Amino acid sequence: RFLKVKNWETDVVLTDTLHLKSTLETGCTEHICMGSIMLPVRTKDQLFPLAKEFLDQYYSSIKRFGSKAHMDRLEEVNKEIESTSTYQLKDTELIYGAKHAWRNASRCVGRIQWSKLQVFDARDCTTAHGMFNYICNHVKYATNKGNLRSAITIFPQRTDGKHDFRVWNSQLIRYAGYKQPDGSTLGDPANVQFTEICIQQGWKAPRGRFDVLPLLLQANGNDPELFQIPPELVLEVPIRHPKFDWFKDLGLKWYGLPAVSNMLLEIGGLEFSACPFSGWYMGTEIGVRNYCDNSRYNILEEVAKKMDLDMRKTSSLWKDQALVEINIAVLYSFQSDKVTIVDHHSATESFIKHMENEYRCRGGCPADWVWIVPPMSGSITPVFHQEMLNYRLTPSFEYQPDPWNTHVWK
Amino acid sequence: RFLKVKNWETDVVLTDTLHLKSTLETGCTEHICMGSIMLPTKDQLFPLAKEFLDQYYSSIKRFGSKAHMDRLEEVNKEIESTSTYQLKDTELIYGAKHAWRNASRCVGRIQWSKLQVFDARDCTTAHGMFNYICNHVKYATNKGNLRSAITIFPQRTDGKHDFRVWNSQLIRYAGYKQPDGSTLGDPANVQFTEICIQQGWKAPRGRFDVLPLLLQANGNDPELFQIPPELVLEVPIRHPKFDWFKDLGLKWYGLPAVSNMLLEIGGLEFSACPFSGWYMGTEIGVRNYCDNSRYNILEEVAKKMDLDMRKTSSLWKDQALVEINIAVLYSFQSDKVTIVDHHSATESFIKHMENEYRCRGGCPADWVWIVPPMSGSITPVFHQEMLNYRLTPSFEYQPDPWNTHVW
Ligand code: HEM
Ligand code: HEM
Ligand SMILES: Cc1cc(N)nc(C[C@H]2CNC[C@H]2NCCNCCc2cccc(F)c2)c1
Ligand SMILES: Cc1cc(N)nc(C[C@H]2CNC[C@H]2NCCNCCc2cccc(F)c2)c1
Ligand SMILES: C[C@H](O)[C@H](O)[C@H]1CNc2nc(N)[nH]c(=O)c2N1
Ligand SMILES: C[C@H](O)[C@H](O)[C@H]1CNc2nc(N)[nH]c(=O)c2N1
Ligand SMILES: [Zn+2]
Repeated sequence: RFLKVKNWETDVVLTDTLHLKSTLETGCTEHICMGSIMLPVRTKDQLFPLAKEFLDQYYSSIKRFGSKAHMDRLEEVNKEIESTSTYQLKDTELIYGAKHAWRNASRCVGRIQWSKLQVFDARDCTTAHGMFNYICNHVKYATNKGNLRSAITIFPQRTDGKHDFRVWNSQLIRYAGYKQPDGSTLGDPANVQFTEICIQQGWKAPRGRFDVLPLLLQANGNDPELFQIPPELVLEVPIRHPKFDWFKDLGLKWYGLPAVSNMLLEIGGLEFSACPFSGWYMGTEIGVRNYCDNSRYNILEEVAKKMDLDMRKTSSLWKDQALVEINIAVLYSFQSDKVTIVDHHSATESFIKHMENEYRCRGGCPADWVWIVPPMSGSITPVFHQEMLNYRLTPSFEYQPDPWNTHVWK
Repeated sequence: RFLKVKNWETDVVLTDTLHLKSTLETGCTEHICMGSIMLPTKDQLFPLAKEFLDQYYSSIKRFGSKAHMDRLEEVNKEIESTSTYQLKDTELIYGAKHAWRNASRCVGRIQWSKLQVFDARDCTTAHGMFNYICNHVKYATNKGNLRSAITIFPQRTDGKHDFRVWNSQLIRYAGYKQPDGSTLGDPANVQFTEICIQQGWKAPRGRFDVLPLLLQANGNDPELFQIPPELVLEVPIRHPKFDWFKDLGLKWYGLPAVSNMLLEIGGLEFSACPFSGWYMGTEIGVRNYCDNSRYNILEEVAKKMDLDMRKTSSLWKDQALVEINIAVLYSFQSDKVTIVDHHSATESFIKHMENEYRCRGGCPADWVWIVPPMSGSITPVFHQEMLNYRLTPSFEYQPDPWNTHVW
């Protein structure tokens, strides 16, 4: 069954056959669409089918489907599962798996880049100190002094779910949030709870507006351990504006490297609960969301005040005006310091080219419109006008509950 | 089976129960979300009629009363012999308001209960339709203090005798392809403009020509009519800060009046049912003015602001976009023509959702449509989870009648 998607700005119509490979469920029904909902131990039984599907895909991509090496590997994986209850991926299969999880990520606008991903195999890691070393090396490699490179570090897979490797941070680099007795927050309000956990575990908090959080790292189901990323490894960009000299005096900065560390990577039925990955920012992530969300740094008031915009009525669009200038400054700052960044026009335009290419050569590109359309200037980016089909392919990155909720303390 | 909806900015969680009353299908499956797709008999009528009548009588808090039953019999008597039935004035007004209440793509529904309904079911001709329409346009315009209205023509019978307004809105601007290869006026209306030419319209060939009405009664051939110019309130577009902005020659009409949809009440089909409210500013400044396939003015506007257009990363498009939208709001405000900005409209919609969850158990809403096309995340609806489902009574799209109608 073929499904059509239309771009309403160009009249380009595309045909999706890839959705027929989708197994996992969307949350939607014939009777209800959950498209705007944020979040809508395996048996040996279910594991070999999942292994088989994955390996069939892998061997098909390398043009060896049904070859002797394909049949033998299926055989070897079967036996390993029966004998040991799990299995180990080859290096080739891990790299392939990790790239495909990225390629399959519906909510990622940056996927044109999917095949250029540096994979760090951390499956020989045994301790939190070992994790910290792996992570520092990833941070250094990915940073590359501002010429950002995409990377993922993959720690050992789940076994019985009692011995998980977890990075407790949501991102490798994030700023502390501090809830004051007067109810105000200092620093990043999104990180209050995790900051509290870090302090509880013995972190001495500087209590500033931009304190880089420590890593809290869980190896082998053990209680997690604190580590401070070497600050010389943390590339930051102070934010200034090309025409507005007063912008610098707001005291804003951001870190160059976006590195998600709380997701779970599924490949051939196996579960890698610690698999931090990083790319580079789209400007709006910092300038719209991090700075301007009401529940985040919330700087709109202060910026419009300094711009002397009319703030007595929403209809002056003082908010929209400030929002643009803040985003201009973010991009100008990164560019000036030669730290890789992409504006939302360029990033969305390249996504459309990617998407079309994926249709022509793969039969589809699952894409989540709610997430792909940037959070400012939506309809002047070409994605707004693009019909998209959202469905779930494996390999995949999934959310997982925060470990402080599930972890059994020793 | 009962569903939670969360607002990620306020941590407010609402529980949706209304969705269990939904009948019609979304286009989604357990395998595939189609949330971003624009368009995804006697035995038949009576369930639909009963279902509707049941909700109507429950709403006037007289459910299971004899008057409720009495109505249920009489409808059933009528379907059995005429193969259709007629709505009472009360049922019609209620159905219309509820089709608005149920429109999951409308941010403006806080207003749903203040809708003036004009019953035009006694209309028989296109001239009749024209008169009803001019009266709607004038009542709704109200010299700039816009009021919500709907005019309802007779219902489908055998579907060979449909009433249709061929225009997509009562008021739109014409579109002309030129020898140049460029487009003059509204590119969205090129085809429809040609259809007007084809039937005798004399076109001024300007950027801003108000289209004529093309009205079909009783499934007869449609006829041309010019809305009296003095009934079409238009706003010239100027900037509170940029004196040069007037030289772009921009204007828009005050009355958004959707005229191509189909109103479904109790299984009955009202193929002509033009309705109108007032604009949210972004509809004009962002979509009408800035869509590449529309008036597409960003290039000119940026040139006049003397912004650096050498690279996307100066955000020159975004800068100009704010300005254009500031100009639309200022112009409507200075002329006292009702308009709402996207901050105010989305704030009011959040308050409306909260009301609907509280007093009705839910509110169907299409995030893709509800979130404005600029500054998405600085409006509160961006952070609001919404459940999308199809309730009846309902407004639906229907195929353009020229593809359908036989001459
Ligand atoms: C190369 C530059 C990249 C850019 C510009 C980019 C861009 C983005 C953006 C803007 C989002 C939405 C995030 C948000 O609004 O919270 C996103 C989500 C996502 N990206 Fe990418 N990305 C890049 C690289 C990568 C890499 C290397 C991976 C993994 C290998 C990845 C996987 C994902 C996933 C799984 C999501 C969804 C996250 C969630 O649901 O919270 N991206 N990306
Ligand atoms: C009173 C002020 C109103 C406001 C501010 C408003 C706002 C809007 C907006 C912004 C949209 C998105 C349209 C687009 O982006 O093309 C929309 C769609 C819609 N509105 Fe409302 N509206 C109002 C009155 C009404 C009334 C009176 C009705 C019906 C009686 C109505 C029914 C609808 C329907 C059915 C849609 C979906 C149209 C489509 O799918 O193309 N609106 N509205
Ligand atoms: C690898 C990469 C590159 C890039 N440019 N951008 C990214 C997303 C990161 C960075 N900027 C935002 C952050 N987003 C990742 C985490 N998102 C929270 C999702 C969430 C929240 C609550 C409930 C849910 F069900 C889901 C990753
Ligand atoms: C009543 C009212 C008030 C208001 N503010 N705004 C409105 C929507 C109107 C006006 N501004 C745009 C227009 N929207 C109605 C037409 N929308 C096109 C939808 C469409 C297109 C193509 C294929 C599809 F399947 C669907 C109505
Ligand atoms: C409720 C809504 O689904 C939620 O706020 C989503 C909307 N779109 C998004 N898109 C991106 N890229 N990132 C986000 O955090 C969100 N939030
Ligand atoms: C492809 C996508 O569904 C399409 O561009 C939609 C997106 N959201 C929209 N939202 C509104 N309010 N109006 C529109 O016309 C659209 N277009
Ligand atoms: Zn859906």
